[PDB]
Amino acid sequence: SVMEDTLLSVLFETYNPKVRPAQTVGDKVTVRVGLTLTNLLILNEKIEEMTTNVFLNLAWTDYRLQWDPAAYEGIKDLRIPSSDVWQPDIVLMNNNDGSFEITLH
Amino acid sequence: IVCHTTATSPISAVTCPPGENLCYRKMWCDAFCSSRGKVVELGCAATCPSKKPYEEVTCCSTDKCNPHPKQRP
Amino acid sequence: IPCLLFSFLTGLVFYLPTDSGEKMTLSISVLLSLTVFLLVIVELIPSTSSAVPLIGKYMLFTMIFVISSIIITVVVINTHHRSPSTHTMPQWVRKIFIDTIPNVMFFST
Amino acid sequence: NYDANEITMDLMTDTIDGKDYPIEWIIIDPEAFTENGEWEIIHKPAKKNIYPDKFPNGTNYQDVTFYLIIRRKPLFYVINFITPCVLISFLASLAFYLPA
Amino acid sequence: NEEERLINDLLIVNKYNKHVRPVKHNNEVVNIALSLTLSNLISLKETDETLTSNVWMDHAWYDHRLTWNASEYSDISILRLPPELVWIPDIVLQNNNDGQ
Ligand SMILES: *[C@@H]1O[C@H](CO)[C@@H](O[C@@H]2O[C@H](CO)[C@@H](O[C@@H]3O[C@H](CO[C@H]4O[C@H](CO[C@H]5O[C@H](CO)[C@@H](O)[C@H](O)[C@@H]5O[C@H]5O[C@H](CO)[C@@H](O)[C@H](O)[C@@H]5O)[C@@H](O)[C@H](O[C@H]5O[C@H](CO)[C@@H](O)[C@H](O)[C@@H]5O)[C@@H]4O)[C@@H](O)[C@H](O[C@H]4O[C@H](CO)[C@@H](O)[C@H](O)[C@@H]4O[C@H]4O[C@H](CO)[C@@H](O)[C@H](O)[C@@H]4O[C@H]4O[C@H](CO)[C@@H](O)[C@H](O)[C@@H]4O)[C@@H]3O)[C@H](O)[C@H]2NC(C)=O)[C@H](O)[C@H]1NC(C)=O
Ligand SMILES: *[C@@H]1O[C@H](CO)[C@@H](O)[C@H](O)[C@H]1NC(C)=O
Ligand SMILES: *[C@@H]1O[C@H](CO)[C@@H](O)[C@H](O)[C@H]1NC(C)=O
Repeated sequence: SVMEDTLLSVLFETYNPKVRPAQTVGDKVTVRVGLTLTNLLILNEKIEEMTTNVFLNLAWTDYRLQWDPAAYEGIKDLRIPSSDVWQPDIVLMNNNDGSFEITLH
Repeated sequence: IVCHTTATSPISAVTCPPGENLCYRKMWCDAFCSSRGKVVELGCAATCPSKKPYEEVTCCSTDKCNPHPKQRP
Repeated sequence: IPCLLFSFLTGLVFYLPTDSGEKMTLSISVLLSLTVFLLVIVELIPSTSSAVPLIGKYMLFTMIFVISSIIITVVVINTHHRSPSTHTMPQWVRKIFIDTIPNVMFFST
Repeated sequence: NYDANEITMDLMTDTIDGKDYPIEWIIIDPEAFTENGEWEIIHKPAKKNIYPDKFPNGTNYQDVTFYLIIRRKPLFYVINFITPCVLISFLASLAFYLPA
Repeated sequence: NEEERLINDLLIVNKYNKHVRPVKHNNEVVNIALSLTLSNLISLKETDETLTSNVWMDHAWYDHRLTWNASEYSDISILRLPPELVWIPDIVLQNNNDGQ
């Protein structure tokens, strides 16, 4: 889609994903953290470990990813690789392995 | 007798040895039957080869009965 | 090799007289040892169900051998303590086991 | 990565007699398949599943699922677990023929 | 080599983006047909409650951006391209035990 390419080129000209979105210095970003459990696999008691397959449900607002859909053929929503936007480092702290971050991006 | 055989690359028309006066054609669907179609084995046989639930055997005694389905005998 | 030992002992219980209350002890302990050996076999042998291996046939053979030995041991023990007050020896029992067989038993003494 | 309004997961189609038919099964080469030594495959369906409780916007409205109904080959256990225990319990029963 | 010219005229010249669905308008759907071939069934460990399988996913979809008139080029009837250059539907096993 040519409007999608144009819109992505626009949004991500000067957009840096290392930068936390604060339209005004001092603002806080509001992140909503939910969890969808898909399976409780194992609760091995010999090592005190708990294995789950879960979807995290994160939501936040990046003031930089805004646009008028009337200017882009009514595109009201985009699916963008996670590596291209700023995302908070929401991780499992109480892991027993060393895998803080998610698996499927 | 003259048969088509897949024992040569490309497929060639050859003269069977003594005892093999039959032209055969096995065809069965493998993992790629959707994209590539059925497998195709061709050649000469003395006794007509055995058939299995998934195989589909054509068997002749004439010359060049056994072309690849994209060809004419 | 352990299966060989167990099969030999299984055949061996039959030289033990019932006077010693140890025929069942011996046979059943051979059986217990063979069950523990089945336990190790399950750890050293493939757990596949495509076919019975040769070791598996041999193991089943020695187990059936031990068990048949135990059964016939019980029958022998009962034939031993078979009181006249309740059972009377028939004709075939004192004809085969007392008048024919002891005469064709050269390794007996 | 996309919702059902952006991509549509379907099953592959095929042809036999000039007609298109979907591949509603797992494909298994009948010659190159080495059967597992413990499990036999009875059925092998494939389904496209839609969850209408969910909305098409969203990644939970779609599913292509491949099912394996597999039967166990009961020989290792019959030869190493069931038969010996059955016969040993029969021994226990026969213990009643043993004089005190 | 005709392929060198073509694979340029498709990916670089025409500014092909692999992070964009192959749709002219962002209201059409990309139909992805996927089958499954079972190469071999490795295990069904009952203790870990995990099926281990070797499968071949067979995707099929249309990308209007990967089009060409074969006579304009030489009669190139087919092309092989690494999926790190073209748009790929990341269709994943959701009911996986490992993180795979
Ligand atoms: C363990 O498990 C294993 C897997 O599970 C299992 O493997 C199987 O073993 C058997 C036996 O070892 C294999 O069967 C053989 O397969 C061969 C390969 O078939 C492929 O290639 C031939 C073409 O062969 C030519 O080219 C190849 C490759 O370039 C060369 O390697 C060959 O030497 C030969 O080259 C000559 O010809 C070329 C021109 O073509 C020249 O350029 C070159 O200079 C040489 O002159 C194809 O025809 C085959 O296609 C057919 O089969 C495929 C599927 O396999 C089909 O899809 C296809 O449609 C065709 O039907 C295939 O692509 C065969 O060559 C070999 O054939 C001989 O044996 C069979 C019967 O056994 C005869 O019918 C046949 O006529 C051949 O007999 C000749 O050769 C044998 C020795 O090979 C002689 O003993 C015999 O006297 C006769 O001799 C004449 O020709 C010889 C040349 O072959 C020549 O040297 C002699 O001097 C003489 O003049 C046979 O079918 C099987 O493939 C294995 N399977 C797998 C998966 O690996 C293994 O057995 C298991 N083991 C145990 C213990 O369980
Ligand atoms: C998805 O569709 C439902 C039903 O129309 C709607 O309530 C919801 O807001 C939609 N979600 C988004 C992100 O547009
Ligand atoms: C492909 O190119 C040839 C060469 O100009 C032309 O004749 C033909 O019409 C073209 N086909 C299409 C479908 O554009």
